[PDB]
This record gives sequence, C-alpha cells and structure tokens, in this order.
Amino acid sequence: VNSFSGYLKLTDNVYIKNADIVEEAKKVKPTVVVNAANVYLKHGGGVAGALNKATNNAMQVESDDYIATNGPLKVGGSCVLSGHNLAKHCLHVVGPNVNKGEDIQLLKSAYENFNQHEVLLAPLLSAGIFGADPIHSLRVCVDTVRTNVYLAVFDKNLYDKLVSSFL
Ligand SMILES: Cc1c[nH]c2ncnc(NC[C@]3(O)CC[C@H](C)CC3)c12
Repeated sequence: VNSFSGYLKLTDNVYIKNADIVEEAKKVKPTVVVNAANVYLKHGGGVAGALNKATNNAMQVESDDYIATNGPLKVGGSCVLSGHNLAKHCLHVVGPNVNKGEDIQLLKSAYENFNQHEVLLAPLLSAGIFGADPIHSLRVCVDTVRTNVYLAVFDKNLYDKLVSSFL
C-alpha cells in the first residue's frame, strides 16, 4: 500500500492521473520522481523547467555540477540525483527528441531505466517539445516498465483521450 491517490488503473503496475507532477510530488513526496530531461540537464521548460522551478533552481545547480564532472547523458540514459523538496530522489531520464531526428526506438531504452526503481512518479517520456505521440509513449511504457509506475499527465484533453484508448 502506498500514498498515491485517485489514480486510474491502466494495467497491473501502471496507474494514471490528470495532474501536475509537481503538485503530485509536493503532496506525496515519493521516493523517486522522474524528470523528462535532456542530455545536458538544462531544465528550461516542460516537466524539467517545472520541477526545477519548484526546487528554487537547486535542481539546476546540482545538475550543472553533475555535468561538469561527468559530461552529458546518453539519449535513452539516466542519472539519479537529489529530489530536493519534491521527492527523495529524482531520476533524470532522457527520451529521444524526435523533432531533432533522434531514434524513436530509444524510447524503450529510456523507459528501461524505470525498472531499477520499485515505485516511481513519472510523466510520459518524449512528449512535449520532444514531439512524440503521447499514445505511443504510454504504450511503450506499459510494454517496458515492470515496476510500479504512477503517471501524471498535465493536459486534461490529452488525459481524457489517453484513458479512452487501447494500449
Ligand atoms: C509542463 C508540466 C508541468 N507539470 C507537468 N506535470 C506533468 N506533465 C507535464 N508535461 C507533459 C504532459 O503531461 C504530456 C505532454 C503534453 C504536451 C503536456 C502534458 C507537466
């Protein structure tokens, strides 16, 4: 039993809610919140800018030190950093940017990172400025993640369509 509330059950391990991941993180303080990051951990907009703004830029400060030491992530890769005031940890996961020509097949690799964590609060990867079809992203998630994932979708009309489609 966990403290995630009001999520619609999609599969055995995937639950979904029309909500802001920031507000869900502040309320639940999960062990792991997933960030939809880029390889440089530059958290400007989307989920990344939203999470970072909620940390008063501490996420960005920590991220800049991470990159200075380790260099950029791989597309499809991830790193574990602090969750600051939002969660214990933040798993920064890089989905492919299909508006940049990056390989959509890398979306499955990106979701594989979730399997290293028993429970996660996450957004759909590669949506938004990265341009992937949300229904596709949701389907890859269901077919790849085996741990317990709670999805927060912050677009009402998109959420409504996602919960009326097949997976
Ligand atoms: C920006 C933001 C802030 N807080 C959030 N919580 C969840 N998702 C978010 N953006 C991605 C999406 O869920 C999926 C793609 C769609 C185009 C927009 C909604 C955000």
